[PDB]
Amino acid sequence: KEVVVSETPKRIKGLEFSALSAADIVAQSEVEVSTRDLFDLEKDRAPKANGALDPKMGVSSSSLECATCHGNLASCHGHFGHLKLALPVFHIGYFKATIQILQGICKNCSAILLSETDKRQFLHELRRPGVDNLRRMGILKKILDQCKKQRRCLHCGALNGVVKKAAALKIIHDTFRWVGKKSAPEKDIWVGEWKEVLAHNPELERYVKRCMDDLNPLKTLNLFKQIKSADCELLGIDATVPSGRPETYIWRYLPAPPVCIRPSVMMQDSPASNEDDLTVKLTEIVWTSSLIKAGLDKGISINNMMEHWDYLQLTVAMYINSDSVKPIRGFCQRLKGKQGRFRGNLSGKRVDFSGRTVISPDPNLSIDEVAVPDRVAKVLTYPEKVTRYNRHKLQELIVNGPNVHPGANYLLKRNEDARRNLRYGDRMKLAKNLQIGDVVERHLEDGDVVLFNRQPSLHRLSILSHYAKIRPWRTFRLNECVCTPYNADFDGDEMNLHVPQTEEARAEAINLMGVKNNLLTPKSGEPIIAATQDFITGSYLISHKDSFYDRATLTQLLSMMS
Amino acid sequence: MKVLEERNAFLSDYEVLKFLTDLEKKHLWDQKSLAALKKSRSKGKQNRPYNHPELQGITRNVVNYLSINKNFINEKSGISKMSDESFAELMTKLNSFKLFKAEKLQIVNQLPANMVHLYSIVEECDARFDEKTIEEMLEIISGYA
Amino acid sequence: EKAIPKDQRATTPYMTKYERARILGTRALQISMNAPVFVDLEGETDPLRIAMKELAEKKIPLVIRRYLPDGSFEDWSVEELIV
Amino acid sequence: LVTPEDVMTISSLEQRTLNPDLFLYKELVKAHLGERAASVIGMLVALGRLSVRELVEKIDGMDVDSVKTTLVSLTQLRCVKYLQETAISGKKTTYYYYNEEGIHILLYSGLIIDEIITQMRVNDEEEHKQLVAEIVQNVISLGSLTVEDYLSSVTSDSMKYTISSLFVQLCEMGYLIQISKLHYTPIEDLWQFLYEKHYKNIPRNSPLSDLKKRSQAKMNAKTDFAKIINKPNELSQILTVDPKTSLRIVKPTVSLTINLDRFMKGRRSKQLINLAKTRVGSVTAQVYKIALRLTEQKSPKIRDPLTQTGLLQDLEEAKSFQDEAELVEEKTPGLTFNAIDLARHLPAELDLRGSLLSRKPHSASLINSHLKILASSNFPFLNETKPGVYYVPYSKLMPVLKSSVYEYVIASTLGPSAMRLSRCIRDNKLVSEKIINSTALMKEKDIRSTLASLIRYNSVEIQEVPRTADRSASRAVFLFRCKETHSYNFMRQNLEWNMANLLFKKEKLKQENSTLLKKANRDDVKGRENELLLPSELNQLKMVNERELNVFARLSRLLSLWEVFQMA
Amino acid sequence: TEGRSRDGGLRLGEMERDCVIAYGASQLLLERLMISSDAFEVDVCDKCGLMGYSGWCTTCKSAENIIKMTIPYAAKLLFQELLSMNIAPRLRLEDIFQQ
Amino acid sequence: YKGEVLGITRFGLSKMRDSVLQLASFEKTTDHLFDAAFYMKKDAVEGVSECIILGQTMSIGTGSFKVVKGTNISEKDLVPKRCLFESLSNEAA
Amino acid sequence: NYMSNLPFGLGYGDVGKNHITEFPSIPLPINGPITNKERSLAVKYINFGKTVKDGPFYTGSMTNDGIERYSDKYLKKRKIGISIDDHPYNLNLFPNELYNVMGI
Amino acid sequence: FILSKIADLVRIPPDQFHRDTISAITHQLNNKFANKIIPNVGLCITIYDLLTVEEGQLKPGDGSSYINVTFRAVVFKPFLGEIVTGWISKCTAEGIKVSLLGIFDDIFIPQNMLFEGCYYTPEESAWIWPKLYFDVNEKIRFRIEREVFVDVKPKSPKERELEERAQEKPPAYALLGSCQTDGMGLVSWWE
Ligand SMILES: [Mg+2]
Ligand SMILES: [Zn+2]
Ligand SMILES: [Zn+2]
Ligand SMILES: [Zn+2]
Repeated sequence: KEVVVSETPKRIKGLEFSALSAADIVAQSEVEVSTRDLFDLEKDRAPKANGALDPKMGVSSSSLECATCHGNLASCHGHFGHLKLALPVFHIGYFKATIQILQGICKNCSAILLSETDKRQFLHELRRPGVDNLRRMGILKKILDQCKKQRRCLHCGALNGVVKKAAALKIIHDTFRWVGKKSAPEKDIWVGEWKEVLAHNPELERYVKRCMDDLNPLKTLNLFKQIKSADCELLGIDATVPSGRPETYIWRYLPAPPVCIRPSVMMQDSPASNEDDLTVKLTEIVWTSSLIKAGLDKGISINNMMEHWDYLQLTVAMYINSDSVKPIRGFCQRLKGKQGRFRGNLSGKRVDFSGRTVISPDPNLSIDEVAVPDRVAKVLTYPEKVTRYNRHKLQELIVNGPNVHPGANYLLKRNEDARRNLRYGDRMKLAKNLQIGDVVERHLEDGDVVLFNRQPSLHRLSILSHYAKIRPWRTFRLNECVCTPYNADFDGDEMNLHVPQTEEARAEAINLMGVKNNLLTPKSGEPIIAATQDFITGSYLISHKDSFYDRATLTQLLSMMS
Repeated sequence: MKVLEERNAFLSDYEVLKFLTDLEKKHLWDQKSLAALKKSRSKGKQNRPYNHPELQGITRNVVNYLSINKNFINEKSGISKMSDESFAELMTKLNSFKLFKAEKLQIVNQLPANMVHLYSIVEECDARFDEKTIEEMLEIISGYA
Repeated sequence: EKAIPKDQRATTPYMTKYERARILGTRALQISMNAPVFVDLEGETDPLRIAMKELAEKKIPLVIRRYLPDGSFEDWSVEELIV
Repeated sequence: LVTPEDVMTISSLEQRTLNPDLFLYKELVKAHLGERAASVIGMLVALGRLSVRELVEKIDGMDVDSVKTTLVSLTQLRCVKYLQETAISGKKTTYYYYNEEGIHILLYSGLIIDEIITQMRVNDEEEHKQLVAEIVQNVISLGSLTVEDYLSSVTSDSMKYTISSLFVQLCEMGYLIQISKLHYTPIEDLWQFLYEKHYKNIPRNSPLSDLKKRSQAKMNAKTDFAKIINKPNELSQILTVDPKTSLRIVKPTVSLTINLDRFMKGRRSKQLINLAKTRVGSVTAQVYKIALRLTEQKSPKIRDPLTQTGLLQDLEEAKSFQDEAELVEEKTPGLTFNAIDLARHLPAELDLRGSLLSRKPHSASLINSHLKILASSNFPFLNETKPGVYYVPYSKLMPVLKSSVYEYVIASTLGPSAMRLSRCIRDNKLVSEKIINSTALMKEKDIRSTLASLIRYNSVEIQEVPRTADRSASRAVFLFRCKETHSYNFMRQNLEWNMANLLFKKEKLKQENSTLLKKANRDDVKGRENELLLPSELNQLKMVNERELNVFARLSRLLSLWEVFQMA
Repeated sequence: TEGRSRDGGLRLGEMERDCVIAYGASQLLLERLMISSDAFEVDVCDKCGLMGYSGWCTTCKSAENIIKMTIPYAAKLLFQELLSMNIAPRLRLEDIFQQ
Repeated sequence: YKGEVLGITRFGLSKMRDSVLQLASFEKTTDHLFDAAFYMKKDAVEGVSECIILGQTMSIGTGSFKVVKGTNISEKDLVPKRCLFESLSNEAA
Repeated sequence: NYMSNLPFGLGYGDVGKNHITEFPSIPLPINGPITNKERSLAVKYINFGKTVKDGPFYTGSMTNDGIERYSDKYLKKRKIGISIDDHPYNLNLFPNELYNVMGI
Repeated sequence: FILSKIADLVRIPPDQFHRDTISAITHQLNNKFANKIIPNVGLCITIYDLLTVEEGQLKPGDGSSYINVTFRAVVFKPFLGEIVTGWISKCTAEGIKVSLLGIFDDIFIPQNMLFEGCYYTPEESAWIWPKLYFDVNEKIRFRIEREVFVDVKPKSPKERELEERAQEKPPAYALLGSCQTDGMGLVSWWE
């Protein structure tokens, strides 16, 4: 046995965006959610199988098991569940995509509105080695406009016109937009058909108006499933891989998100747990799907069925992006906004090992130093690994412990997985048994590299790297010479102090953002760390032409200077 | 990880013996490993923070299988005492004997002193030759015996 | 993928600030992982300070690989890069 | 409850997303030729036009020699179309299409040999039947078979003499047409090459303008395309030569390729005769079995004369193509026959005596009477331009035949109320929620349940009726439509996907029975499967062989369903 | 968390990120924005760029192509939310080494 | 530098970048994401915004080069050694 | 609350289960009893395709020991496959790019 | 015993920068291939030597030296005509469980390819012959004909959890034997 297992470090090279085909959605999903209910009175409000909060998709607490990975909240990555929708519905995110795709082809014979030898020149042009997003969009726009112009398809000429949406979220096509003073067998067929309608209705005379080629989601899906792979590239949808078929872009399967994606809060208002908007919306969607599924086997009023089917297209709209008339927080509401997903959590977030307090002046502090309260130095720590060079020092820090400042709060043993709180455990034994791979989270000490930042962070010198100097008061003190890059004025100003936790980050901070390395603004090269008001006035008064000093005064001045 | 090519140069079953012997003498000695050391390396993970598990066993099993007497019959360990010159004086017979086959590794470590043994080591042996060239090979591969 | 040989090298013979910061960080991380040092500590226990001393004595055993935009690269040992 | 792991392994959900045109063709090539050729043809379907370098940079196989070999095998299988496009400003390179119909020779192979055995007037002889079966199997396995190879291959000269004898018959019948450039280039590219020359042929400063010069150019292009397409579709120039003191011979240098068009004419005749066998009793259905057989040999094109696939049909004055199609159908005198012409071809078995009851021996009066009842039948089987001489029309038979076949497929799929509703939705144009009641008088509950069971397919089209300017289907009631074109579309995807599923099941069973099938298909094992075999292994081989016989039987039964919807 | 009452951390926003970028401190960017904020050890399948659990692809059901890497939990959450819609952001992976 | 004056607006940023994550982090996240998914865009991870979002080392500053450690291995200890049986079995032919 | 919406013809028991059949079931009538003709059609199907695979038209292939056993010396060769270039073909049906592989 | 050249990436920790890099790389390669079986290549005993040692490169976060190395390693690969002296340790009525001295012992030899007359019994009788036989834990001799590398392992984490709660192809490299030729099976049948 003991077969070789190989690990090789890897990095993300790129992202291939696409849509999940119904095969992929079930393949990833570990359970099907079919029941509209999340809890029953008979199970005493326990999450059971096939519900919206089914455990197999995750758990909403650290004291539960997934039954998929058997992990708590801290270990489960979240697992997906799938829904089966009878009578599929349109995709709100892909609505303009569907609009443009139905423009390219004809709704009669499911053939592209392009000549089999005309746009192939532009197609071969598309394989230009240098193609940008601009080139892609321009060529696709040219193709779309050309097939918009092309009325008659070369397989069946039925005068494709406009593929606009409803005046709603319905699609209407004008079959006879470009007809006038012209006679066709299609025209005779339509005229005879609508004569048979006008022959049995006392009122449809007004209502024959409009009533053009409506394109419901089911009709388009059945039309989409008729398209050959040959003209997928012209539609801009590479069909080399599965899920490149256009029909996968119609909502058929709903990938119900993992529990960790949509957490359920505990003990909110009522002693009972409070669910969230996404879970409520998917419960309602499952309910309506079950209702429509039932309506197939009984034969309910189709006009009444059209009401429920239309609500599906309305309920999934706000589920993805609440745009139709409104506090429903959709999936695109999570991602969009200042406090959304990207701008709030992806590039910009809250950090550990950071502090913030009022700032006070300190002239006796070196310009590349910041005075840090001992109270915040006893909680802010650096994870110093024990080597052959610092083992004695770290032993002394462990003996000191978490309650006297030159000490340590945590010990992470080399062969263990959980750090040891130094509040308890006879730290003398741990200090004796320190190894050469252990990590001691020791207090912030004199000379530690910290980041120091004032908001708003206008230029890069709004954050600089200082050496820590531990002091008894409760303020972040700094030399007034370095107030100008920070734009601080000791009048209640609060500044943020960050402790870099890794050696490489620490070295980068103190070597690229250090105060001494950043005395000049990068916008012009002029000095920006220099004398402030009282320093300038005192220098001027000393160097004033009326200033004469005897030997004693001069030597005292020099001693104060140093 | 990716294996460049599965079938490299062969090994004569004395070259592997001296390779494992050199392994043992260079490091992981078995007589010293039986001896106890209370202090050890003092570095924290063994002598000079290194250890040899799952390698001592595999370098001892093969050398033990070789150090057991070759099963030509039910005194020597069998491979211990042939020198480089001892195998380097056997060319005149080993390479003048014609077998059209790289089956040499079979007779250099097993099956001397029986005619059926070579009959199995080289197939269709008697039809290829059954007249007189069937006993001097025996005598010479048993020359170390 | 093709290394520009040591005899000709187009890029600057001076260590950049980024190269210095990265070399100090890498060497300090190695020291924090109990890598042997080649300088006299004189009581220094900080990996970053030991790495700074090593850089001062020009004894950091690392080489800078400067990839060109055309995909090639040339190697500059820390000692031969001047500050 | 079914496990997500359980489905998509026994449920075949990942196959339900496969496009049938790609899926079936890829599966056929994978089962017959190989995996690399299957990848090539699948990528050719995914991207219709591509060069060899496109294969190199779009498939895992990037070697030039290997892709050369697989592509030449595909071309030899008549599964690939090529064309050499010339860029005047530099080096030119050839592109590659895929032959849609060429793979039918692979698919229809068993049916092709079944009809080559059944059709022949002389089939009682066992040796003749077996040799014609073998010769058709060889020609379809090899693509273009040559008598230059075959005559040298055969060892007996008299056996060689029958070989040259069968071929002239096979070329007259249309089963063997001289392969040429026409079987490897796209229709629209042929049309563009014929369309650009006549635009460059015009001298400047003509009194005419663009409208009429384009009219004359497209007219001349249609004429020359018709000539170049009608020369090799039917021809005997290979067989015309006759050496001195010898029997008639075909050109031995040329390559003989088994054709498909007349074979599908025969299959269509078979399906029409099967319709008659179901429609009318065997006394005159046995007569009809041959009535089409004397017109099937020279029957016209089935869907498009290839002057409709290579060009846009028409925009203004669109009826021209249908008009000229029916015009040629009426003009062609050979297709028209009289009762005297049909009396010479009737077999001895049929009597035609008790077939008629005028009031409540190959007699030319009575066959003419069957012909009158055929033309007077509700379905337009025949038309009578002049007294006594009738002809088979297709200008109006195709829509009604398509409607009948699709409608009875829907009937076999759903329940009697459902076929009744479809019949109403069809005959009654633009039915509504009350017109259904007025024209049906059935139980609305089951009517609507079957309606819902029928909305899923492309069977009936729904409409939105806006009472206000904004369009909401919930606010006001809605009406129905026919839109039969989508229905005829659906019967392609579903049936093609089902055929692909059968091929997938067969290939997967082969994949899991590879070793058993290999130990089966060995020469000394063949004919001796009950001796050198273990008990349980022999039983396993037996049951899986019955299973694949079953899958081939189901495949054969399904193959009588898609060629009909493949017409126009 | 977000508040001094709940013992929340300080937000390194877009402007501070831009300042750190302008300094050219890539490792500090990594340490502040992943290591000290949200460092999740995800399992990524090399064949299809989809996230797994317990070293199991649970889409290819093989675990042969599953590799191990550290990404922001924000990135993990955004990928899973994208999979909630019909957007599959498949990760494409290459070796750091082998030059 | 693209040949035309492209502003610093949402439309201007769609110049040649193709970085859907960077574009989303700038503005109009969902429309760009859905366009990328529909067109099946294959944007690489090269932008500093994408590198930060994915937790990768950016290629600017201290990440604009690589640190390598010389193995200090000679060439006399790398040639194959102690091999004669293959030569014997070769000359034996 | 989206739960009061129910058509009068619809019930409450039917809804809520959902799930649907694992595979939609409508037994097709094209699986009828076999005939002698259909069995022979299956047989001829079997001989075909096998004919092309036993022929040289495969192009699908993607104990290999460096030492040759004495048994493999003077042992029957497996089969001399007829190469793709070996089979005579007509030049005019084939492209110029495809000429270099055939033995001309 | 046959060599085989393998290309691999070894990671030398900064702890081991002091020892000569040849020994460091060999040590890492040993800890990766000490007694391990290479998938569908054989069983690894140790590493013979080193050939291409590229300059070690550092990822921006580890500090260890990652070295692309090619090396020759000793793999035990009998092919068709190999003779071994195995030491049987287990006897079951499906083919005797021949074993080695702890090297690798999961190889099996079926009876049908073995001597025809040898049959197993429910009453635990050694062998029946038409004139000599053998007991367990004694010398043996056989051949190697075909190699089947068990390289399939589709194990789901929940199934593994159930297995662990309750608590097969153990090897990925096995051997098969034969005694069709007289004399094989024991080394002291005569003389
Ligand atoms: Mg202020
Ligand atoms: Zn879980
Ligand atoms: Zn059309
Ligand atoms: Zn995967």
